[PDB]
Amino acid sequence: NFDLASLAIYSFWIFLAGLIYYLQTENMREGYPLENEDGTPAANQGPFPLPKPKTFILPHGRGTLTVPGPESEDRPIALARTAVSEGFPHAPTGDPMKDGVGPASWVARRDLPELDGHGHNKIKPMKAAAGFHVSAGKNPIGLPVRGCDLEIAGKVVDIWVDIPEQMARFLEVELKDGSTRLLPMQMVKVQSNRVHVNALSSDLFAGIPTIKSPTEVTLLEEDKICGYVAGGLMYAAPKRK
Amino acid sequence: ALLSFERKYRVPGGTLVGGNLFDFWVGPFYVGFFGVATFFFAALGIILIAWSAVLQGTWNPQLISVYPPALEYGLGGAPLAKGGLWQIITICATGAFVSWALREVEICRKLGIGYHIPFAFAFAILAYLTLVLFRPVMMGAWGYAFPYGIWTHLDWVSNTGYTYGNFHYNPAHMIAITFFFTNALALALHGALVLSAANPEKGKEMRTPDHEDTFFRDLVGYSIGTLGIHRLGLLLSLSAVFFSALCMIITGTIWFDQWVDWWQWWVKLPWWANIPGGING
Amino acid sequence: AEYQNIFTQVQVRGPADLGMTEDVNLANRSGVGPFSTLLGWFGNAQLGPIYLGSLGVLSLFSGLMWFFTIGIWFWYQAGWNPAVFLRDLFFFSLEPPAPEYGLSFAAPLKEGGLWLIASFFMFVAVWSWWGRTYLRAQALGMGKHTAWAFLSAIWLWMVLGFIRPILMGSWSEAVPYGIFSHLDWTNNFSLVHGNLHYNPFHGLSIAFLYGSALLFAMHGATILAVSRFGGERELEQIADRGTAAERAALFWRWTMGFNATMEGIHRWAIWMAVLVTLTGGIGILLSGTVVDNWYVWGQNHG
Ligand code: BCL
Ligand code: BCL
Ligand code: BCL
Ligand code: BCL
Ligand SMILES: CC[C@H]1c2cc3[nH]c4c(c3C)C(=O)[C@H](C(=O)OC)c4c3nc(cc4[nH]c(cc(n2)[C@@H]1C)c(C(C)=O)c4C)[C@@H](C)[C@@H]3CCC(=O)OC/C=C(\C)CCC[C@H](C)CCC[C@H](C)CCCC(C)C
Ligand SMILES: CC[C@H]1c2cc3[nH]c4c(c3C)C(=O)[C@H](C(=O)OC)c4c3nc(cc4[nH]c(cc(n2)[C@@H]1C)c(C(C)=O)c4C)[C@@H](C)[C@@H]3CCC(=O)OC/C=C(\C)CCC[C@H](C)CCC[C@H](C)CCCC(C)C
Ligand SMILES: COC1=C(OC)C(=O)C(C/C=C(\C)CC/C=C(\C)CC/C=C(\C)CC/C=C(\C)CC/C=C(\C)CC/C=C(\C)CC/C=C(/C)CC/C=C(\C)CC/C=C(/C)CCC=C(C)C)=C(C)C1=O
Ligand SMILES: COC(C)(C)C(=O)C/C=C(\C)CC/C=C(\C)CC/C=C(\C)CCCC/C(C)=C/CC[C@H](C)CC/C=C(\C)CCC=C(C)C
Ligand SMILES: CCCCCCCC/C=C/CCCCCCCC(=O)OC[C@@H](O)COP(=O)(O)O
Ligand SMILES: CCCCCCCC/C=C/CCCCCCCC(=O)OC[C@@H](O)COP(=O)(O)O
Ligand SMILES: CCCCCCCC/C=C\CCCCCCCC(=O)OC[C@H](O)CO
Ligand SMILES: CCCCCCCCCCCC[N+](C)(C)[O-]
Ligand SMILES: CCCCCCCCCCCC[N+](C)(C)[O-]
Ligand SMILES: CCCCCCCCCCCC[N+](C)(C)[O-]
Ligand SMILES: [Fe+3]
Repeated sequence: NFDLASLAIYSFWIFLAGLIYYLQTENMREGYPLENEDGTPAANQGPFPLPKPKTFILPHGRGTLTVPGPESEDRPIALARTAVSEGFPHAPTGDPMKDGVGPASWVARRDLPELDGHGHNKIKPMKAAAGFHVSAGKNPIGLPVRGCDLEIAGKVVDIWVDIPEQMARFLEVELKDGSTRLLPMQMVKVQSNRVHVNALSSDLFAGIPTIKSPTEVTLLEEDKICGYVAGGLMYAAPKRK
Repeated sequence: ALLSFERKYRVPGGTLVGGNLFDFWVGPFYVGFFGVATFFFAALGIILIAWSAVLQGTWNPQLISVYPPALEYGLGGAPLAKGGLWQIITICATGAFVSWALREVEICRKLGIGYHIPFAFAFAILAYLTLVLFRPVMMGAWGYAFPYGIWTHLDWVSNTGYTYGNFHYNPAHMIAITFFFTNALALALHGALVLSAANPEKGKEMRTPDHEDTFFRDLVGYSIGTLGIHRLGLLLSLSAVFFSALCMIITGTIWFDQWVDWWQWWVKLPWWANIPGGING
Repeated sequence: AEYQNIFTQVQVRGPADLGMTEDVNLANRSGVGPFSTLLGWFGNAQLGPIYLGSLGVLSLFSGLMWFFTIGIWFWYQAGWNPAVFLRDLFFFSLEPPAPEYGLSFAAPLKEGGLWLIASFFMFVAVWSWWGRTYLRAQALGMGKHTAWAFLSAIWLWMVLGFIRPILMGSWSEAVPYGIFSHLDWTNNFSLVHGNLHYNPFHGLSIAFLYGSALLFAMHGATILAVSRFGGERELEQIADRGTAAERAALFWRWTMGFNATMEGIHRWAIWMAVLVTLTGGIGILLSGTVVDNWYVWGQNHG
C-alpha cells in the first residue's frame, strides 16, 4: 500500500516545500533584513534566512548591482513616529508633497536616464524624436490642462515618448510662468477640449519637481515627478469637489 | 518590523470608514475597519464550520463537509444541522471576501496606487457568488450550491457536470477553458522572458527590454510590449473567470439538455442535414 | 472617470524598431511588417520582423504537413464533399490504430497508419520549435528560461501521445486528432481510470492552473496599479528599485503579510505555470501503468 504513485506524490510535496523555501528567500533580495521603526535591525527576522548575494552586471558601463546588500534610504525622511509602540502611522513633519513621503514618496534611484538596448535615452520629448507623431486618439498638444479644482494650470506643449515601446509616457505642460513640468500619462484624462488631472489642483502644478535638462529625464526625476503627482490624490483631496 | 524602505509609506490616511480609529498595522498586516470586519466574518465562519464538524462527528479536515439545505427547502432558511450552518457560513464567507476587497481599497488609497487589484479580486467573488447565490436563486433552491468540504465539493462538480452529459460540450465552458490554458501559457512565457533578460547567459551583462522585444519578434513575429503583457495577463485571467460564471449561470436556468445537443444545430441545418456521408449522415 | 491604463488613450508611432543584433544571424531575419492601430490600443502596434532559419522552416513544414495530413483525412471522411466538410468539421477524427495493432507500424493507412504519419510530423514540428526557442535566446545572449518552461508543456504532450501509449503497449491509447473526439477521449480517460478528480497529481495540476490565473490577475493588476510610477519597466526596476516596486510590494505585504520583489515575482510566475503540466504529465503517466482506479487507490492511501 505504498506504490510508485505514493512515492511520487510524497516526493513531489517535499520538492514543493523546498521550492517555496527557495522562492521566498529569492523574494527577500530587497527590503531585508527587517528593521525596527527607528531604523535599527529588528530582532525577529522570521523563519526564512536572507538569500546569499547575487550580482547583475548592468549594461552601458552602469556598474554592478549586488542584492541583498547594505540598504539605506539615501535621502532624509520627514516623518515622526506617532506612538511608542509598534504598528501606528508615522506622521509627516512638514509638507508631505514637497518632502516626498506617504503616497508622495520617491526613491533615490540613479540620477541618470534609463537607456535602451543601444545606449540611447529611452524617453525623449517628441520634438527631439525624429519621425514620432500621434498616430491615433486625441492629440493633446495645445490643449489646456485642468486640475481637480476645475481650474486651468497650463497647456500641453509636447508628449514625452518611450521610443522602444512607442508609448506616450509624459505630457509636457507649460505653466503661467513659462516653465514646464512633466505629467505622467497614466494620471491624465485626454478629452476633446482639455486634459483633466484628478490628482492635482491647479495650484499644485508648479510644485511638481523640475527636470534639469530640457530634453531628457533621469530615473531619479521620474520618481520624484510620479510620486508627487500620485501623492495629490491624498494630499490635494481638500480641494477635490 | 518593517522592510528597510517601508517607514516612509506608513502615513495616516486613505481609510473609507472610521477615520483614524482603525488606521494601524499588526506586524506586517494593515488593519483598517475592513480588517476588523474580515476578522469578525472569518472567525465566526470558522467557528460555525467547527460546530458543523462537531455535529458531524469528525475532526478530519478531509472528511468535514458542510452541506447546503435539501432541495425541498427551496430558498427558505433551514435548521442549523440541516443546511442552516451552510447558509450562515456562506453569509460570513461573502462578508469576509467583500471586506477583504474593501480593505485592499483602503491599502490602495494609502499607497496612492490604482485600484486594479481589488477590482480583479471582485471577479473571483462574483464567480463564487454565481455558484452559491445567483444560480441557486435562479434555480429555486439553496441545495443546488456546492458543499464546503475538500472532496465533497469535487463530487458536486462531477455530479453537476454529468447531469448535462459531457460538460466539455458547454460552449461557454470551452471559452473559459481556452482562457485558462492561454493564461497559463502567457504566465509561463512572461515569467521566462523577464527572467531570461535579468539572468542572461553566463559572461553577459543584464539584457534590456529591447532584448525581450527582439526575442519575441524573432520567435513569433510580434512583441506585445511590457505594458501590453500585464494588460493581457489581467484580461486573460478575468475573462477565464467571467466565462466560467457565464457557463454555470446558464446551466439549469436556460439550458436543461445534454450540452452536446447545442452543437446539433450546426449539424442539422436544412441545406446539409440530409447529405449522405460524413459523420452525421 | 479616472484613467485606468487598460487601453491606450493617445497612440504614438515612430520609425520601426529593427531590434537587437547581438549574435543573431541577420541573414535569416525577415523585414519589418506593417503597424496595426487596432493592436496599438492594447499593446505595441509594430508587426515583425520574424526570424526564419533552418529549425523554423523545418518546424513550419512539418507542422503544416501534420495539419494537412489531418485535413486530407477529414476531406476523405467527408466524401470530398465541401458541405459535408464544413458541416462535420468538428466531428471528424484521425484515430490511432486499434489495440490489436499494438505498437506496430504496420497498421493500414486508413486504419491508423495515417495517424502515425501525422504524429511523426507533429513530433518533428514541436521538437524543432523547441530547439528554436532555445537558439533564439542563445543568439541574443539571454537565459534559457523559455526553452525550459516550454519543455514542461512538451512533457505533458509527450506523455499523452508517446510515452504513456508505449508503456501501455499500444498506440490505441493515444489521443485522436479531432475537436470533439479529443474531448470524448478526455472524458473517457477519467471514467476508465476511476475518476481523475482523485488523482492527486490532477488535483495539483488544477491548483496550479487556478493559481496561474490567480497570480497573473494579481501581478497584471499590480503592475497596472503602479504604471503611474513606471512599474512595467520591470528590468530597470530590478536593476534600480523605484517607488513602483516598493509600493507594489507593500500593497501585498499590508494585505497578506508577505511580498515579492520585481525579479522574484517572475520566479513565482514561471513555477506556478510550469507546475501545471509537470504535475499533469506525472498524473497521466501513472494512470493505467501504475494506478488503474484513482478513487479506490485514494481510499487505501488516506
Ligand atoms: C488537457 C486534457 C486534454 C484536453 C482537453 C481540452 C478541453 C476540455 C478543452 C480543450 C480545448 C482546446 N484544446 Mg485540448 N486537450 C488536450 C490536448 C490538446 C492538444 C495537444 C497538443 O495535446 C492540443 C493542440 C489541443 C487543442 C485545443 C484547442 C482546440 C482548444 C483550445 C486550446 C488552448 O487554449 O490552447 C492555448 C493555446 C493558444 C491560445 C495558442 C493557439 C492554439 C491553437 C489555436 C490550437 C489549434 C489546434 C488545432 C490545430 C485547431 C484546428 C481548428 C480548425 C479545425 C481548422 N488540446 C488533452 C488531451 N482541450 C477547449 C476547446 O475549446 O475545445 C473545443 C476545451 O474546452
Ligand atoms: C466531471 C466534471 C465536468 C466539469 C464540470 C464543471 C462544473 C459543474 C463547473 C466547472 C467549472 C469550471 N471548469 Mg469544468 N468540468 C469538466 C472538465 C474540465 C476541464 C478538463 C481539462 O477536462 C477543465 C480545464 C475545466 C475547467 C473549468 C473552469 C472553466 C471552471 C472552474 C474555474 C472557476 O470557475 O473559477 C472560479 C473561481 C472561484 C469560484 C474561486 C472563488 C474564491 C473566493 C472568492 C475566495 C476564497 C478565499 C479562501 C476561502 C481563503 C482560504 C484561506 C487563505 C488561503 C489563507 N473543466 C468535466 C467535463 N466544470 C466551474 C465553474 O465554471 O464555476 C463558475 C463549475 O461550477
Ligand atoms: C472553481 C470551480 C469549483 C471547484 C473545483 C475544484 C476542483 C475540480 C479541484 C479543486 C481544488 C481545490 N479547491 Mg475547489 N472549486 C470551487 C470552489 C472553491 C473555493 C471557493 C470558496 O469558491 C475554495 C476555497 C476552493 C479550494 C480548493 C482547494 C481545497 C483545492 C486547491 C485550489 C487552489 O489551489 O486554487 C488556486 C488557489 C491558490 C493556489 C491559493 C491558495 C488556495 C488555498 C489552497 C485554499 C485553501 C482552502 C481551505 C482548505 C478551505 C477553507 C479555509 C478555512 C475554512 C479558513 N475551491 C468550485 C466549486 N476545486 C483541487 C483539489 O485538489 O481539491 C481537493 C481540485 O482538483
Ligand atoms: C471528464 C473529464 C475529467 C478530466 C480529465 C482530464 C484528463 C484526461 C487530463 C486532464 C488534465 C487537466 N485537467 Mg482535468 N478532467 C476533469 C476535471 C477537471 C476540472 C474540473 C473543474 O473538474 C478542471 C479545472 C480540470 C483541469 C485540468 C488541468 C489542470 C489539466 C490540463 C493542464 C493543461 O494546461 O493542459 C493543456 C496543455 C497541454 C495539453 C500541453 C500542450 C503542449 C503541446 C507541445 C502544444 C502543441 C501545439 C500544436 C503543435 C498546435 C500548434 C498550433 C499553433 C498555435 C499554430 N480538470 C474530469 C474529472 N483532465 C490533463 C492532465 O494533466 O491531467 C493530470 C489531462 O491529460
Ligand atoms: C478572478 C481571477 C482569479 C483570482 C484573482 C484574485 N484572487 C484574489 C485576489 C485576486 C486578484 C486578491 O487580491 C486576493 C488575495 O489577497 O490574494 C492573495 C485573492 C484571494 N484568492 C484566494 C483564493 C482563491 N482564489 C481563487 C481563484 C481566483 N482568484 C481566480 C481564478 C481560488 C480558486 C478555487 O480558483 C481560490 C481558492 C485567497 C488566497 C485570496 C482571498 C483571501 C480572502 O478573502 O481572505 C479573507 C477570508 C479569509 C481569511 C477566510 C474566510 C473563511 C470563511 C468565513 C469560511 C470558509 C468558507 C469557504 C466557502 C469554504 C470552502 C471549502 C472548500 C473546500 C471548497
Ligand atoms: C507551462 C504550461 C503552458 C505552456 C507553455 C508554453 N507553451 C509554449 C511555450 C511555453 C513556455 C513556448 O515557448 C512555445 C512558444 O513558442 O510559445 C509562443 C509554446 C507553444 N505552445 C503552443 C500551443 C499550446 N500550448 C498549450 C499549453 C501550455 N503551454 C500550458 C498551459 C496548449 C494547450 C492545449 O493548452 C496549446 C495548443 C504553441 C503556440 C507554441 C508551440 C509551437 C510549436 O511547437 O509549433 C509547431 C507547429 C508549427 C510551427 C506549425 C503548425 C501549423 C498550424 C497547425 C496551422 C496551419 C495554419 C494556416 C491556417 C495555413 C494552411 C495553409 C498555408 C500554406 C498558408
Ligand atoms: C511586482 O509586484 C508584485 C509584488 O511585489 C513586488 C508582490 O508582492 C506580488 C504578490 C505576489 C506574491 C508575493 C507571490 C506569492 C503569491 C501567491 C502564490 C498567491 C497565493 C497566495 C497565498 C495562498 C497567501 C494567502 C494569504 C492570506 C490570505 C493572508 C491571511 C492569512 C493569515 C493571516 C494566516 C492564516 C489564516 C487563518 C488561520 C484564518 C484566517 C484568520 C482570520 C480570522 C482573518 C485574518 C484577517 C486579516 C489578515 C486582515 C486583518 C488583519 C488583522 C491583523 C486583524 C486584527 C485586528 C484587530 C485588532 C481585530 C505581486 C503579485 C506583484 O505583482
Ligand atoms: C481546407 O482543408 C485543408 C486540406 C487545406 C486543411 O488543411 C484542413 C485542416 C484541418 C481541418 C485541420 C484539423 C485539425 C485538427 C482538428 C487537429 C486537432 C488536434 C488536437 C485536438 C490534438 C489533441 C492532442 C494531440 C496529442 C496529445 C498528440 C501527441 C503527439 C505525440 C506526442 C507524437 C508521438 C509520435 C509518434 C507516435 C510517431 C513516432 C515518431 C518518432 C519520430 C519517434
Ligand atoms: C523548508 C525547506 C524544505 C526543504 C526540503 C528538501 C528540498 C527538496 C528540493 C527542492 C528544491 C527545489 C528548488 C529548485 C530551484 C531551482 C533554481 C534554479 O533553476 O537555479 C537557481 C536559479 O536562481 C538560477 O536561475 P536563473 O538565475 O534564473 O538563471
Ligand atoms: C520523472 C518525472 C520528472 C519530470 C520529467 C521531465 C519533464 C521536463 C520538465 C522540465 C523542468 C521544468 C522547467 C523548469 C522550470 C523553469 C525554468 C527555470 O526556472 O529554470 C531554468 C533556469 O535555470 C535558467 O536556465 P539557464 O539560463 O540555462 O541557467
Ligand atoms: C509576421 C507577423 C506575425 C505576427 C503573429 C503574432 C503571433 C502571436 C504573438 C504574440 C501574442 C502575444 C504573446 C504574449 C506572451 C508574451 C510574453 C511576454 O512577456 O512578452 C512581453 C513583451 O512582449 C516584451 O517585454
Ligand atoms: C531547473 C531545471 C529542472 C527543474 C527540476 C523540475 C523537476 C522536479 C520534479 C519533482 C519530482 C517529483 N517526482 C514525482 C517526479 O518524483
Ligand atoms: C501556498 C503558496 C503560498 C506560499 C506562502 C509563502 C509564505 C512566506 C511568508 C514569509 C514571511 C515574510 N516575513 C513576514 C517574514 O517577512
Ligand atoms: C514522412 C513519413 C514518416 C513515416 C513515419 C511514420 C510511419 C507510419 C507508416 C504507416 C504504415 C503504412 N503501411 C504501408 C505500413 O501500411
Ligand atoms: Fe511582470
